[PDB]
Amino acid sequence: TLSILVAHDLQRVIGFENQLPWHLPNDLKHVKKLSTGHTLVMGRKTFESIGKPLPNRRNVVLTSDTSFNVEGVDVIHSIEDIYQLPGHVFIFGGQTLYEEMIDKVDDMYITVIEGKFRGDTFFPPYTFEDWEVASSVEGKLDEKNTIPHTFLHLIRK
Ligand SMILES: NC(=O)C1=CN([C@@H]2O[C@H](COP(=O)(O)OP(=O)(O)OC[C@H]3O[C@@H](n4cnc5c(N)ncnc54)[C@H](OP(=O)(O)O)[C@@H]3O)[C@@H](O)[C@H]2O)C=CC1
Ligand SMILES: COc1cc(-c2cc(C)cc(C)c2)cc([C@@H](C)C#Cc2c(C)nc(N)nc2N)c1
Repeated sequence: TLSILVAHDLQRVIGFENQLPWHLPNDLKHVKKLSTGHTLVMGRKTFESIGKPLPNRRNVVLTSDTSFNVEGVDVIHSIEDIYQLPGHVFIFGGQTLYEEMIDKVDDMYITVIEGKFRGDTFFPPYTFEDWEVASSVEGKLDEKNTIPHTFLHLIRK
């Protein structure tokens, strides 16, 4: 299975200057629960904003750099190598990868942040006329999670 895993706001912002615009601990639990024991595929810039691989799952980084080597990170060099990865594979970022993958994915796991942030990175446009709502669950507000957010699981028509 090939899925997108993404958090984006009301205008589809996903990033500002190598950072997530928002601080949402609930969405990071959701990412852990969802992708533990599986594979995360990310572009080189996404990997570098994080800085280390996330424990307890395959970290796959797409890049053209033949020197690129990091402990605990497998490297791929074309979009086509993604389809050769065994298991449940989550496209984890960033903008350019989503742009390349959005038409090919089975499945989308979207956290909609009900806010409007300044950003420089965006998730590509999409219509619900292409996606069925498998589930929509409101995240719970908090001292720690202070921004409204909804977990969507969309599957392609
Ligand atoms: N929520 C998120 O996922 C977050 C993402 N971002 C940001 O996304 C921003 C914009 O960069 P963006 O390009 O969208 O991010 P990516 O993470 O997708 O990194 C882009 C790089 O991925 C590699 N890549 C993508 N497609 C291919 C391909 N088909 N073949 C070979 N290599 C490929 C290239 O790496 P290379 O040049 O090494 O070959 C490319 O330059 C960055 O500033 C990053 O910080 C910021 C915060 C959060
Ligand atoms: C700038 O710093 C970053 C840190 C992390 C990160 C670091 C640790 C230690 C754990 C976790 C779970 C995430 C991830 C990202 C980027 C790659 C992301 C993301 C993303 C999110 C947060 N939510 C959903 N739903 N999908 C997504 N693709 C950027």
